[PDB]
Amino acid sequence: LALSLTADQMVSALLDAEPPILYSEYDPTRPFSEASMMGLLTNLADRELVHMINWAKRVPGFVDLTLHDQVHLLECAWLEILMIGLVWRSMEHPGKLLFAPNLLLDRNQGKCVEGMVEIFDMLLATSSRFRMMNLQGEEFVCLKSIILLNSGVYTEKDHIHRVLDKITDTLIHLMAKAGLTLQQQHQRLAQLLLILSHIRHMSNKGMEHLYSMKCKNVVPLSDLLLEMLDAHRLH
Amino acid sequence: SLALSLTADQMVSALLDAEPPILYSEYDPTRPFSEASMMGLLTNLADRELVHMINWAKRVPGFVDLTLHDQVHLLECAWLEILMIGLVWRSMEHPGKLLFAPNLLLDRNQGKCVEGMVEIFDMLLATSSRFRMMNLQGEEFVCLKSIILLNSGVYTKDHIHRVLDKITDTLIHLMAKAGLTLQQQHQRLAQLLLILSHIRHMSNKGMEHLYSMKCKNVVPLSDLLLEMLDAHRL
Amino acid sequence: KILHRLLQD
Amino acid sequence: HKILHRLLQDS
Ligand SMILES: Oc1ccc(-c2nc3ccc(O)cn3c2C(F)(F)F)cc1
Ligand SMILES: Oc1ccc(-c2nc3ccc(O)cn3c2C(F)(F)F)cc1
Repeated sequence: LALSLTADQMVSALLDAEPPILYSEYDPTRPFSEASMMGLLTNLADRELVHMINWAKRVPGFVDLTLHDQVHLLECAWLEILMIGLVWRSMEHPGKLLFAPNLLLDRNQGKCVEGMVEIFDMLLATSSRFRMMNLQGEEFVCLKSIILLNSGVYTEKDHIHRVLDKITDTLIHLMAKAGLTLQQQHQRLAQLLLILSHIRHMSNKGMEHLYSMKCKNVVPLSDLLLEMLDAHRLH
Repeated sequence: SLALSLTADQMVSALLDAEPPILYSEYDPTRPFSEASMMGLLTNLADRELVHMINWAKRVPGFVDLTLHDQVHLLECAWLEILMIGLVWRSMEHPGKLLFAPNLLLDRNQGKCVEGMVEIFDMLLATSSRFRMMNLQGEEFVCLKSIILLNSGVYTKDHIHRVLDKITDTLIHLMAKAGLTLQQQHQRLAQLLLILSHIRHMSNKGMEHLYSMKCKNVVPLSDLLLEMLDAHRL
Repeated sequence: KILHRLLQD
Repeated sequence: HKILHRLLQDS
């Protein structure tokens, strides 16, 4: 299946498999706290995780994987995917992070939670980068799919890399239609995949922060989100 | 910037000549490792490797054109990534073993001498196996290591991206030389650059571990290594 | 695991 | 006062 899709069929499948944009609880009457803001982020994440599971299975090649392999890839990349989505939604809102259509936070609001500003600035910086590169939607769904398959591939695998190569062919196909030269095609491809390194960095930082908020007992985490957090085992 | 007018071969030639030496461990007594013993060797080696890294960075095309502050920032961000990709590269022809130094060849079980080290050892061995199965060329390695240096801290700038694009062209030029098709060229390019995500991940895990040995005061760290560690704030 | 069940459904 | 400062500009 996955190995037989054209570049256009690959794009169509990924675009169709896109998860919806959920809303935050967030009563604007309620003043912000460290527990309140962390509560909004974890409540949103827990509801987003469910859709991420159904998104992943509709990503070409992912259904062909072992159930244990599926669990592994999602456990290591769930925050990466959550963050690259956050960065993508916030792309047209400079200086602001669109966690939800009704939850729009800037740098200063991130200071309500300790150690959050550093993560906010990184997320904002990545969003500016996407804006500077004029990241297309077709490219976003590819990068997000790449993260899902690549983040835990080293921690069967022949098939995974075969799909990863397929998505690469897709990204190249997209850029060629955009009118880019062979040099411009490889260049942009490199620029996009190097962003995933930063996304990885923000994830590992976000993990330690989330684990920090867990031990500080400022916010009750859902049992699913708790399992996602224990999958990394930090401190 | 003289880095932009450099040909692909002139870029490869510059990076190869810029290569830092392979240092030896402060250990030539053979004496079965304790936790403080192994951590001592790694940090001592890293403290000496860091010095040659600065020399190497200055010989990376485009890095001399950067502000001193910008140079410090890029190094403070990626020094452990640069050390690890060097470690991974040296361990390439040594399956199941990590070549920290020619006289320091460690396996997985010796990773159990230090707590939390085993998980880092397996990741490093996994990257080394990946490089070996991909048959990584030295010309490609010095490109990726240079890419890490300029990229890891760039979102924390237009000139740097111009050099990064220049190194990308160099990687493609190398693959085209090897006889790869256009499809194989951008595929392999993608394969190599996605490994940098895990190199980043291994560094982050290594930072917390090195910090953990700092707070536990297992091994005394040099002020330089202590400064590079403080640049991440854990 | 919770992730296990949801992947099964 | 940075050790990295000295190393970079001394070589
Ligand atoms: O769509 C998203 C929902 C949540 C998050 C997110 N951001 C943070 C930041 C810090 C932290 O400790 C946790 N964060 C999370 C969460 F909860 F999902 F993990 C990002 C995108
Ligand atoms: O060339 C290299 C020398 C040392 C290292 C290295 N590996 C570790 C693993 C854990 C840890 O806490 C620190 N580590 C280091 C050091 F010393 F550089 F920090 C990697 C490559």
